[PDB]
Amino acid sequence: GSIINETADDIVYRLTVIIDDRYESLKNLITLRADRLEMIINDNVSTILARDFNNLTKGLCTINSWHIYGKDNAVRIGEDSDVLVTREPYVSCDPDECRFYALSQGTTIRGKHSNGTIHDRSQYRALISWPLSSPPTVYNSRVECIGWSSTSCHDGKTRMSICISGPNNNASAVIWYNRRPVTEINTWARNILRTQESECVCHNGVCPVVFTDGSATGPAETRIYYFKEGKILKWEPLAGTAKHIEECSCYGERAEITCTCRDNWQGSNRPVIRIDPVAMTHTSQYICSPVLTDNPRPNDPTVGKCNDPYPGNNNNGVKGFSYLDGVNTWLGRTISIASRSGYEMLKVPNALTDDKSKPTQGQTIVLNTDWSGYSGSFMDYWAEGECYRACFYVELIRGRPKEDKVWWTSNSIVSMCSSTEFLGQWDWPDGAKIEYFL
Amino acid sequence: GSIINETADDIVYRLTVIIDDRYESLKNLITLRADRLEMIINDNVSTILARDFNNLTKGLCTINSWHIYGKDNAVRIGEDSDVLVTREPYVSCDPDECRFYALSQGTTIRGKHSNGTIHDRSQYRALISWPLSSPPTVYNSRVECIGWSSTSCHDGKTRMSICISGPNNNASAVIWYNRRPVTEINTWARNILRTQESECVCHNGVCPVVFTDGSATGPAETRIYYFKEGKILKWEPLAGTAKHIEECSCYGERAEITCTCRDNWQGSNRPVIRIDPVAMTHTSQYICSPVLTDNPRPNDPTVGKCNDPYPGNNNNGVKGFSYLDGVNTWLGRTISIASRSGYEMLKVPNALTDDKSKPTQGQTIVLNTDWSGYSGSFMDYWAEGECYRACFYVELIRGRPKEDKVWWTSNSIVSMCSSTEFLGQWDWPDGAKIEYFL
Amino acid sequence: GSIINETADDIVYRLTVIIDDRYESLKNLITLRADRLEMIINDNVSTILARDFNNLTKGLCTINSWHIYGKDNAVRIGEDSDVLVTREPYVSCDPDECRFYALSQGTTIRGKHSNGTIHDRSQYRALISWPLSSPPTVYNSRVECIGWSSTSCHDGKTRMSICISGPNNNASAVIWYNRRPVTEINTWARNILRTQESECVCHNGVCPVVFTDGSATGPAETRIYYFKEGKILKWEPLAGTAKHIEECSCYGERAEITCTCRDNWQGSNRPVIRIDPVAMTHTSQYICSPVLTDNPRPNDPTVGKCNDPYPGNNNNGVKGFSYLDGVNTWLGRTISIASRSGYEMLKVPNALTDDKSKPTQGQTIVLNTDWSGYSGSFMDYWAEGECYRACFYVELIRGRPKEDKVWWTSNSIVSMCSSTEFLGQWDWPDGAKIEYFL
Amino acid sequence: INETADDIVYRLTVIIDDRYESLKNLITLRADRLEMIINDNVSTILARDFNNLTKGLCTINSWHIYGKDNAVRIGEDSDVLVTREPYVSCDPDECRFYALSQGTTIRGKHSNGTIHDRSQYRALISWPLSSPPTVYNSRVECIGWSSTSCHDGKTRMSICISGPNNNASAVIWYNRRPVTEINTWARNILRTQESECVCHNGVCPVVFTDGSATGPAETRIYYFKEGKILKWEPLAGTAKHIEECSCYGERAEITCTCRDNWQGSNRPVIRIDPVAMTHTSQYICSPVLTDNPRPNDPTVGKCNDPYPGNNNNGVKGFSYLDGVNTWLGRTISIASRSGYEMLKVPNALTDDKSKPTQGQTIVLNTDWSGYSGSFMDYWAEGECYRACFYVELIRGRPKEDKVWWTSNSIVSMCSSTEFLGQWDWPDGAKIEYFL
Ligand SMILES: *[C@@H]1O[C@H](CO)[C@@H](O[C@@H]2O[C@H](CO)[C@@H](O[C@@H]3O[C@H](CO[C@H]4O[C@H](CO[C@H]5O[C@H](CO)[C@@H](O)[C@H](O)[C@@H]5O)[C@@H](O)[C@H](O[C@H]5O[C@H](CO)[C@@H](O)[C@H](O)[C@@H]5O)[C@@H]4O)[C@@H](O)[C@H](O[C@H]4O[C@H](CO)[C@@H](O)[C@H](O)[C@@H]4O[C@H]4O[C@H](CO)[C@@H](O)[C@H](O)[C@@H]4O[C@H]4O[C@H](CO)[C@@H](O)[C@H](O)[C@@H]4O)[C@@H]3O)[C@H](O)[C@H]2NC(C)=O)[C@H](O)[C@H]1NC(C)=O
Ligand SMILES: *[C@@H]1O[C@H](CO)[C@@H](O[C@@H]2O[C@H](CO)[C@@H](O[C@@H]3O[C@H](CO[C@H]4O[C@H](CO[C@H]5O[C@H](CO)[C@@H](O)[C@H](O)[C@@H]5O)[C@@H](O)[C@H](O[C@H]5O[C@H](CO)[C@@H](O)[C@H](O)[C@@H]5O)[C@@H]4O)[C@@H](O)[C@H](O[C@H]4O[C@H](CO)[C@@H](O)[C@H](O)[C@@H]4O[C@H]4O[C@H](CO)[C@@H](O)[C@H](O)[C@@H]4O[C@H]4O[C@H](CO)[C@@H](O)[C@H](O)[C@@H]4O)[C@@H]3O)[C@H](O)[C@H]2NC(C)=O)[C@H](O)[C@H]1NC(C)=O
Ligand SMILES: *[C@@H]1O[C@H](CO)[C@@H](O[C@@H]2O[C@H](CO)[C@@H](O)[C@H](O)[C@H]2NC(C)=O)[C@H](O)[C@H]1NC(C)=O
Ligand SMILES: *[C@@H]1O[C@H](CO)[C@@H](O)[C@H](O)[C@H]1NC(C)=O
Ligand SMILES: *[C@@H]1O[C@H](CO)[C@@H](O)[C@H](O)[C@H]1NC(C)=O
Ligand SMILES: *[C@@H]1O[C@H](CO)[C@@H](O)[C@H](O)[C@H]1NC(C)=O
Ligand SMILES: *[C@@H]1O[C@H](CO)[C@@H](O)[C@H](O)[C@H]1NC(C)=O
Repeated sequence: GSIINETADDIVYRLTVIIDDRYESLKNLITLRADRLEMIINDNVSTILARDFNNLTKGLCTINSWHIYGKDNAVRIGEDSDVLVTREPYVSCDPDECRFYALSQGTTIRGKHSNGTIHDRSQYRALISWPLSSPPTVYNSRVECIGWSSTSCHDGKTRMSICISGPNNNASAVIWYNRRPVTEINTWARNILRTQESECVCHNGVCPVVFTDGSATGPAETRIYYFKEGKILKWEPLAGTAKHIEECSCYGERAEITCTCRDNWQGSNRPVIRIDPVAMTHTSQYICSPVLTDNPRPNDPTVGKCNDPYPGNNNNGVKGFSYLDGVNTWLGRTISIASRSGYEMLKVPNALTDDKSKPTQGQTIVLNTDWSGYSGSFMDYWAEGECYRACFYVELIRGRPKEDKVWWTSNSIVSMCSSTEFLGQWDWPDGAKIEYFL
Repeated sequence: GSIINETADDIVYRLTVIIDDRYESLKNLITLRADRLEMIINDNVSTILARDFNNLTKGLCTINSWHIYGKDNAVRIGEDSDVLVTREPYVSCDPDECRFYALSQGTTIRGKHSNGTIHDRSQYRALISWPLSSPPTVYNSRVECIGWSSTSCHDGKTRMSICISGPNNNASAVIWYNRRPVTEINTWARNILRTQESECVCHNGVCPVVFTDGSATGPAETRIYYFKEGKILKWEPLAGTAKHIEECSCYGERAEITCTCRDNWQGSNRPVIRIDPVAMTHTSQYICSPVLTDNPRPNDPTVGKCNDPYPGNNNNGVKGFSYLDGVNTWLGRTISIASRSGYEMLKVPNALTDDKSKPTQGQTIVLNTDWSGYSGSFMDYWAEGECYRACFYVELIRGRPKEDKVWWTSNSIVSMCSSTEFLGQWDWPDGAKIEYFL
Repeated sequence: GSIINETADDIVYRLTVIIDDRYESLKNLITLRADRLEMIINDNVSTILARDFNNLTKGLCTINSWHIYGKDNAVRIGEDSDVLVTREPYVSCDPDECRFYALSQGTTIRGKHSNGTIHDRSQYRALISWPLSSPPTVYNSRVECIGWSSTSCHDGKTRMSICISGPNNNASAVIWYNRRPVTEINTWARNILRTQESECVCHNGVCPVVFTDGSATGPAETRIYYFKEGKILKWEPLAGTAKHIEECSCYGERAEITCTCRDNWQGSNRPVIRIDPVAMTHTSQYICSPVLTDNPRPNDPTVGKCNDPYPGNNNNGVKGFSYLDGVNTWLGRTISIASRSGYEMLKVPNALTDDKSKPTQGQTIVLNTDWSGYSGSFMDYWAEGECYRACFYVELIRGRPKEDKVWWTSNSIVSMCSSTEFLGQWDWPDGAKIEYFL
Repeated sequence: INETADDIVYRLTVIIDDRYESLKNLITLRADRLEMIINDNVSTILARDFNNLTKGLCTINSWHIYGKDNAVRIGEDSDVLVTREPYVSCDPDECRFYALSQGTTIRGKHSNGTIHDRSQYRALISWPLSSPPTVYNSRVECIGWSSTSCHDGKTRMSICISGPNNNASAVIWYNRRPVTEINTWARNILRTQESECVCHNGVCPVVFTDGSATGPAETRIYYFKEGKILKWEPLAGTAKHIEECSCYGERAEITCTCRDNWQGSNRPVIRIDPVAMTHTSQYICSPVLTDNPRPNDPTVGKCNDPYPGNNNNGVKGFSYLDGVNTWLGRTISIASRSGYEMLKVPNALTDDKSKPTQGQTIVLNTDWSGYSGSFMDYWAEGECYRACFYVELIRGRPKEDKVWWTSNSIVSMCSSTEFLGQWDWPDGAKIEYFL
């Protein structure tokens, strides 16, 4: 109703939206910068801290040949050195180190007490680990726990070891997490509770393990306890078509835990355990491949068996392993179908599934003239790269019953990892002259 | 008045309004993020530092059996390895590590100096500790202190070690804390200053310790010292009904320390110093039970003495322990009454307070055809869970006096912890074969 | 518009401008301090670890005298103690620590399996590091990797080890990065694949290694592989006017790596490999100087040869080294022109480039009446200062073939670094008396 | 309006300035705050400073046991190294025994003839308190037959003189890396402390001699820091001859107790201000003579010249020289290296007629002693530095000649504020057992 009063409503409104935008610009920008810093700190502060469980994300690498990881020469050195009488060993890793493991027998090899160390079980045996390619010396070995029946594995945070000790009929296991005990299972069938004698594998903190309690030469009760933080999460009686289970050797990839055991009853074809470390579920069967990997065994047939035991040889065998990855599939055996000597790695594609598969390639590890034993799986789960480098060890057993002109029984170790190249093979024996030992 | 000069006034007023208004909304905001950024920065920096004093917040776990914990097989290994001569062993945990302790006699077992290692006090002895279930060796054994009587514990922040050294009549204690010497305490009765010979116990930095200076059998001058940071907060003469005290085996539940000690003056019924480390006070009595846990000892009566001494066998004893916790009460003793051999643990509800209390459970540890020795209390005040798993070591004695064919005395160690399960029992001998040393 | 329009209009304007100048002045500030922080934050965060690839950014320190650094006296301790039988040693530094390295023979000097350690290659040899100046004991010596020829270097981030193993006709290199295998490489001329047997040298992540495969008595196939993070970036075949290459000893001045090798065919002067590690290329020749530094060799002439072997001595030589840095050029060689005997250093201004060059200074390390052997070079790449300190080692072989008294071959180690002052000189014999070994 | 408009633009400007100003200031004064804060809190994540001797001695009313190896005893059946000239140095986290290695075990045939001092096969080693010097525990710092080693609170300085009599050098190490190297200045067994040195705000004085064991010689005080020669002095004061100093710090002063090898049988004494980097010398005045061999104690001793008796001989020893809190150490015998003892001698350094007012037997006169030297754990908790020392127990030769070697073991004590009862601390080797 007059300019003198509408220009005043004009000078105000025209200066508001200025203020109102500038403020909005300052307002929102102070927000974004302060939201920037709050996230910076948080991350940089998270990063000052650490660790998580490991997940079986990657798959195996292509196996074209095997290369040498480690060797302890144990027996050689401790003809003149305080080196522990062990047997039944295996390799395992932690985020930032891999170490040997074995069941110490309580004496040094020269020690007199090393007499009669061929007995598997007593109050003097103990899961110890020690630095890769060092011996089980008196001064360098770390006792992980007491007894004569072990497994161990890291879950990505810390490690879990399980020792079984006791008389034949009254045995327990203790599950150490983070180096303290947590759980003790008691024998259920009271006839030599036993387990893996090689590393276990964990997906997101779940580490299953395979026990057997019962006849070594008949039906037994095997169980697939799933472990997290040493506590028991669940157990399943064994199911599937494996008819006996002993001394499994295990690996994992693409969130599946495949274990490759010994049939000590009628088997000469190895049983196999498939495990889902999430559902906490398992199936089982035997390697199909006609190519018999136990020990002793009949001679390779043309065609084998998937869901029954390969007959011929009963009440015996050796701990062995495989990597069953389709065609990238390699199996491991003694060379002999009689005794514990020689070792090879056979590419036998589709071994798990194909009851007529045969070898396309190989590599000798030990000649069929030098002595050997047990052998199992592991991988550097914390290695770099995009694939899991398949690796195995083999136990080279000197002493009774084979070279019985010494009174002891101990061993040494050889371990190897996959190569994607095709490498010249050597052979790898214990290296010790038994006669030096008299 | 005008409506120009007065309109000016107006346009400035109205604009002034929102300018302040936008000033303060922007004001208030920096303030807010500033304060919000300052809150994260020190919440974050806090997490990066600090570590606190252990408080005995927990009661004890149900004891239903005992699982093997540690073993060293020392005498077995030391038959052919640089293992130290020792005796008076025990265990004590840190926040990050359980270890074995002993009095070293500054010689290896196969060492000529092993000769006359039966003696108890010498210029050459010392408190060593080592990785659990290793043997005490020259190369891995850490000396905490020089002396011939010892205790150690961890305040939850650092560790205290007490050693005593000297001629019977001139002994003095040195108190180490953080690995450095702190307090010294001279003999008061001029006759062998002594202490627990097994690990002490802490609550809020207060670590009590039972001390003794006088006759092996008289009256003696036992005192309770209340330490913290290796410094003396207080000490008090011994009160209560205890005729005599030595070598207490302590342990901590819900803000209270119970030490079962050794009675030489008459003891086959042990005394029990009970301490409160907040009030800083104690109270001694006896175990009422007719299950006499001292050696040598009379056979067992049907009813025993509740707070006096029943002679029986007289003037000699043995170090030793129990766990006193109503129905969940456990005490151990050598099988034998003659001598330091065999060891059992026995479940005796309310044994301290009931003079007719009888055994309701057992677990042989060492049979009565192998040797044993001193025996003791410790716990991992650091594990996780709702309660403390009771643990004890048993000392396993070889050489003099009971095996005189040899010129020396050493020992191994064994230790069990409790279990919530009824685990089957094994025995646990040292292993050693004397004839191998001859 | 009108008269009042153009007045209000000029109140909006003058007040917009002002507000804007203030908005910009405020925006600009809030921005800056936001930026100030993050930057400060990131930096001050980053300081809470870090680790960059090493860069050869310094020349050599002026060498006026050599001074002592390490010695293990290994053999002397070994007389009575579990030391390992070894040879082919070296020294190499991590950013925080420098270790002696060598190849175990899988046995102790006092062990019976020292019988026959004259042999260069078996299934029982391992690369090893251990504490600088202490001895290669079973207990302190950590296997880097498994092989019978090797090398090792650290990029300032982590460390690369390379072990070659297998039969003569089928050997295989494993490359280790940060303590796990990265890559293998099969033999190419199938004649004892072999490499440096002293440390390698990184520049900004590229660590070149020189390998040989083929004749040792005639003309061979030699390659310079270039590793980063244990992965192969490239491999150049040998080039320029060197004719045979063995046992190269390298160092790094300003972004060059100069490696002095050994002509084991017709060579009695030493080949040289100047590598450009950025362009990942090389070039090669012999040292021009008449001061021949092979072994065995001819007496020295007035004039040597820049570009062919010096003839006169055939199918043999020694590992050794030089530092060629202009007038700051020093050489090492045995004093015996016939045998692995004694060791001296001679300053020879421009040894490499002027075939008339003689000594203008010297120093003795091992008198001629003391055995020596393989020499090699290293520098602690991570010392504070303006230049690198040239260091070297002299393996000192004992036993066969030169002392058949014993059945065995081993070594001890001495090692000097350079000094800008002219210091007195001492002799650094092995130390051992073989008599004792008899 | 053509002036009234000005006034409106003008007035709201001032108000916006008043507002902009306020904002700019609070922002500034709030960002700073956070720049400080973080930077401060960030330094709390990092670490160590140079040690200053800011404290005084504790009151010695007796000495308590600290550590003991049992080296000869254990190393009867154990791969223990032959040593001698031991000592003890603390780092801010551990106290380690140090000695001179001889490059063989004690049952190695190689011990034959290890009596000798200087040989290519010697290094300064070190190992963990009360443990013995073993093959697999003994880490090495440098190489040579003469040494001193001390931490400035940031890190360690080991030192080793190697070489022939007439051409020796000292290589000084800083943080485990050779930094400097010095050469003989009178080419005659260049040598130093044989015990631990002592730092103050990272200057670390070391005492050296090069010259005659048997006459006027060239003794020098080098002033170190991070392994560098800031300065060096020649001897001053009234000490006619210095060897084998045993040094200790308190209240920003380093005090050393050395050995006159030439004519003295009272111990000479270097006092060093580490800051002004300047010193003097004299002798302990006390007629409680302290060296060995030594003449029988007189009534009065000498302050500023050697006490006559026994030329051309000595043993390395130490003392705490702190007014009425002075305590002298010495062998019991005047003749050999046997028994060892502590005596309280109010004002030994200044009072030329001071005699005991108390004392403690460390080692019986029927047992071997040897070298002894001052150390102190400058990184203890408290308001005072606990006076500590070690004694070398020499077994073997020359006094025990039915073996062929010369090893030692260690004993070490620290001061107490209590009057603690006493014991004796022998090596414990039974010589017979070797034969
Ligand atoms: C696999 O391993 C498992 C797990 O361990 C094995 O099972 C274990 O077997 C052992 C060995 O027997 C058991 O330890 C024994 O414990 C018993 C206590 O249990 C009994 O008593 C309880 C109730 O007592 C009351 O009974 C009634 C009313 O209830 C009444 O009449 C009376 O008032 C009394 O108070 C019962 O709860 C218990 O029954 C349960 O447990 C049974 C298993 O034992 C089971 O079978 C039942 O079905 C039921 O579930 C049972 O009846 C102790 O008797 C015994 O301890 C004594 O004996 C040992 C060995 O001889 C000796 O070393 C001990 O010192 C002790 O005896 C001394 O003290 C007494 C008091 O002073 C005295 O009376 C004795 O004469 C003796 O004195 C002598 O010795 C000492 C020193 O040596 C000397 O001072 C004296 O002067 C004199 O010389 C055992 O400790 C475990 O409990 C048991 N574990 C479990 C969970 O079952 C299993 O067998 C294994 N399988 C294989 C294949 O091996
Ligand atoms: C305390 O310790 C200190 C520090 O170590 C001791 O001092 C050190 O002691 C040693 C011994 O002297 C010295 O090393 C020797 O140095 C000589 C070279 O130095 C001399 O020559 C320099 C160059 O002069 C010549 O060339 C130019 C012309 O181009 C010109 O200068 C002149 O015309 C002349 O022609 C001189 O600058 C230098 O003089 C300076 O130094 C003197 C001190 O060194 C000083 O007195 C002077 O005043 C001046 O300041 C000096 O004269 C090295 O060449 C010599 O090495 C040769 O000799 C031995 C054999 O015993 C052997 O180790 C070497 O292999 C070498 O001999 C062979 O090489 C030649 C080339 O092929 C050949 O010609 C020889 O015939 C011989 O070849 C034969 O023998 C070898 C051996 O195996 C065999 O393989 C062949 O096949 C063939 O059979 C020494 O390395 C240090 O330099 C010196 N250090 C310092 C800093 O002083 C001190 O003594 C100690 N104190 C005591 C008393 O203990
Ligand atoms: C040494 O020099 C090279 C470049 O000549 C550096 O390589 C760089 O690595 C850092 C990693 O963050 C980055 O700046 C670049 O990715 C690389 N090259 C550049 C500068 O473009 C190497 O890191 C240098 N190292 C040191 C410690 O000086
Ligand atoms: C801090 O975090 C930011 C964003 O998450 C990132 O750019 C940077 O890597 C971190 N700075 C470090 C690790 O210093
Ligand atoms: C840092 O602080 C914020 C707020 O105080 C908190 O929510 C966050 O969890 C902290 N970061 C870590 C990694 O603990
Ligand atoms: C943080 O980085 C800033 C960037 O200028 C610098 O002043 C300082 O060195 C660092 N402060 C701390 C205490 O780390
Ligand atoms: C860093 O945070 C601490 C801990 O609350 C505080 O006391 C201190 O004042 C902060 N820094 C500064 C110098 O303000």
